[PDB]
Amino acid sequence: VKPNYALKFTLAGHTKAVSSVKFSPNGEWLASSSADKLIKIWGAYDGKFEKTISGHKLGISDVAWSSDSNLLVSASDDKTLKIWDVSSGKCLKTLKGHSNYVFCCNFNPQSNLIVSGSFDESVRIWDVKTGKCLKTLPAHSDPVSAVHFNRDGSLIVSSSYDGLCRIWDTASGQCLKTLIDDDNPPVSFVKFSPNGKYILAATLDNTLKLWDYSKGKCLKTYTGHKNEKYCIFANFSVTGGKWIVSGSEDNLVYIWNLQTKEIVQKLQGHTDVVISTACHPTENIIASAALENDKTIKLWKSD
Amino acid sequence: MRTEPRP
Repeated sequence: VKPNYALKFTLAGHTKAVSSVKFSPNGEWLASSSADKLIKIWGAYDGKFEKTISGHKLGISDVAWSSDSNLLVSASDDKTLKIWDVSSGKCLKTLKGHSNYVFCCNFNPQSNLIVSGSFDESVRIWDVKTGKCLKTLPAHSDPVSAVHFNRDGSLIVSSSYDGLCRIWDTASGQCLKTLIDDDNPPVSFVKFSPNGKYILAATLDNTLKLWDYSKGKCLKTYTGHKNEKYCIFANFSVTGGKWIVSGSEDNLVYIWNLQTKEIVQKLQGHTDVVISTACHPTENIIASAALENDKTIKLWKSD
Repeated sequence: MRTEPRP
């Protein structure tokens, strides 16, 4: 099969570059973070604006949802993370500890924990209820690009400009695995597959890679896009055909066939680098976001 | 900021 994504809506509102877009686990909403220091919520199916959330002192590089679609966590250059009640827009907690910009964040599946990654080279695990830092991992020797929990929260995967992807035991804080291929390009993003068996990693040499975690081996490689300067989000699209989706520094969204590694579609519309892509939990919908010269989020749909 | 490029 091949996808046939088409633009349906363009969401406008941010006054500066958009950094991350994420659909609610319930499928109803889309949250967006930006260098304008705000988070905005939008309807996932119509792109209708819903609300704006504020409080950060500096720009936000990432946002993440709780499993019940009720809470959101944000990561900022103000060196803090914030948890928010989406229904009210109120900040429930401000997590402090990082000594430099917080770049990435995610809740575990139970959503009692939040994992964070910073330019301070650390990965931290926090208690959502109290805001306390439960553990600080000396994870890398360079800025941490991404952090993600597996399906049961037993593991955390991390990536860095140091060229490494590492897997950690949530409970112990021990490093269970370090993955690296032949070359050591900086790693700009990482995430577990939805079944937790595989890991998708992006490197700043215009390459995406699929890894079997258990075997510690690279199974697939995806190329064609441009990615050498920015930490762009990538995803597994599993609602229809099995695709790998990513942003690109050529202003396009790329979609590849997971098995053949062929590019099946390139989505044109943005006027600047596509920094983030998100795939809808149940429908064949992709959300895409772009940098300063564009400032828009776009919603695409396929059969 | 993720919106700013790597030097």
